[PDB]
Amino acid sequence: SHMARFALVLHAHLPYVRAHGMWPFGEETLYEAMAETYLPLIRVLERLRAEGVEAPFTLGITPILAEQLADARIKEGFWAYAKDRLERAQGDYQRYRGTALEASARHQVAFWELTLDHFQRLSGDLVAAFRKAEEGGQVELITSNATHGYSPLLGYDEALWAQIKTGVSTYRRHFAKDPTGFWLPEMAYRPKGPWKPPVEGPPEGVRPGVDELLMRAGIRYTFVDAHLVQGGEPLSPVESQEATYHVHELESGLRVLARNPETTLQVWSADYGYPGEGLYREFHRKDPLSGLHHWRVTHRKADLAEKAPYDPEAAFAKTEEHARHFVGLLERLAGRHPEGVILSPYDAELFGHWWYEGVAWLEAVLRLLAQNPKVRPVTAREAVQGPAVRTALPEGSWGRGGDHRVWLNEKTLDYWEKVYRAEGAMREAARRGVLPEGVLRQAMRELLLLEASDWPFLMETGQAEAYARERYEEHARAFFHLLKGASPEELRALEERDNPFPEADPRLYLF
Repeated sequence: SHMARFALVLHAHLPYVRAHGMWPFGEETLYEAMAETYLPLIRVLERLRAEGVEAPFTLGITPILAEQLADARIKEGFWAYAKDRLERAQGDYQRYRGTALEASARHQVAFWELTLDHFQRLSGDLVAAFRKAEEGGQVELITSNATHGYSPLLGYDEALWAQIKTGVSTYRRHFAKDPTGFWLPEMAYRPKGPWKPPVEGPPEGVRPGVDELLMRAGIRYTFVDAHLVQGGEPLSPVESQEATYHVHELESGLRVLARNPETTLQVWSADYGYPGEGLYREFHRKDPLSGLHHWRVTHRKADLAEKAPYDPEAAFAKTEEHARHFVGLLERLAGRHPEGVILSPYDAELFGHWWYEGVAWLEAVLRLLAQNPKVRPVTAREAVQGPAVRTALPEGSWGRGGDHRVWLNEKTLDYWEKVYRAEGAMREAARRGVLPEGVLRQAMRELLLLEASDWPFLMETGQAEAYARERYEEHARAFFHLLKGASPEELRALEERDNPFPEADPRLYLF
């Protein structure tokens, strides 16, 4: 009766890593997420469906992630990665039987057996499994920009349109339905108005709001950070004002929900977030021989050398207590905001991958909320129904500082220069229509790959900036090479290396 609406949104995303190397950052990053986040989530969805548990939520799979999950090289690579991990786990069980690490090693063997069997039973097709969960009603699926481009800073409306529409087209191709919800990468939003580029030389002029292009693409709602609706300081101690519990409608007709502060902190806080509980598996200590994780957090301030052996049984059991604790918080929020909306949006790979026990926590939370008299779990589609506050949103993001500083700074000016030059050249090339169709399609792929926010995100990170620079520099170089003139076999080598979006439509740049 007059229940609060809880909208859990998981944003699943990885940049394009297929064919670009294996490790530390490369294909293995995708195989890790497939094993530890996506497959376990699919098993939650299968169980809830089997048991008739009604606790829906919203899942984004970015187009570039979905393109990789659906790819033959990735399916084969995952199968090989999981086989090798089973062998590593068997070897660690051989070494650690009769030691304090035996339980961890035994658990790892069981995990990889289950992973291989499940993957095999899915025909290796995770995208199909997610389509099937949506069909059963356990989840709403949402899309995003083709390659998670940073919407407010893309230099042309045509390039932003191509990102949005390529994402919508990818979702339609994979799921045979039109998406109504959309994840703005980094919750990054810009309203209608005069715009001057931060680097030369897209032109300055009045641009439509990001929401107007979303509406034109058939999208009806998205998700923004608290400070975009309540003002004040960005969440990234920011309280949760009234406005954050309301659905907002913009002049364009688009609806938005705002990130709830309390539920974000309760999970993400480096100091009191659930993942820092001492029983949970420690991510950052790796076995010297196998690279597997056999240790527990122990204490948040513990040195790696001070980490105690992992006990899987105690760790998974702990998730039940944390599920009750979280639901207690939702109830307190529901009492403060009768019949309000609580949006709890997270990067998906936090669960199961970074916080190993986090998918079990999600399942426990959902099962509790299915029976809760005060808080109803809903899809985003349902959450945005009913009365909405008429609202205009300021420019911002959910990043540090609540603005664009993470992606636009002294170390990314070179990046943005290349993006802007490529966006201008792509438009012109599409308009001329003199390059072969295949060259135009692959140039479009290279531009989209260049536009991934994942690269500039890392230009102020010491251990990642060289890698990210080589990735963006290579997609830029490939893009310009294709326009200037590449041989057919140079084209084919790029098509094979960089293969998302088989139906890429360069006519989107004529928007």
